[PDB]
Amino acid sequence: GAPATVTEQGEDITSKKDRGVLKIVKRVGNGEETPMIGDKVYVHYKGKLSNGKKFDSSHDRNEPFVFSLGKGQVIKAWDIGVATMKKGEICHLLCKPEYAYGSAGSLPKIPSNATLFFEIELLDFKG
Repeated sequence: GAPATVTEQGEDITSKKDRGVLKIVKRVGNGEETPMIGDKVYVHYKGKLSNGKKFDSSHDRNEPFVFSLGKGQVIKAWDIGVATMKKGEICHLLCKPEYAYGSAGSLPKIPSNATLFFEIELLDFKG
């Protein structure tokens, strides 16, 4: 499935090159610009545990997820991953626990030491 395909074929976009955040571009975005640190970014996402269990989607309530890029308002994997995206891009990200919810997890949805999969669409970004 999607998660396994990222495991086998995803690009390692961590600076440490520890396979903590693995990426596949699924739809190419617009031009060359990526968001700046501090930008307001608007995304749609579909989130699963690595075993395929859906835990959330912004589409269920048609409500884009909004955050300030690089501010730690989201899991490290999103600060890293979304910074690499162009407007209109869809990617798949696979996120080791060290770049997500670590040993604590986020119960009830996210167990301790969970690797998470996301399909993310970068809808827009603003200053």
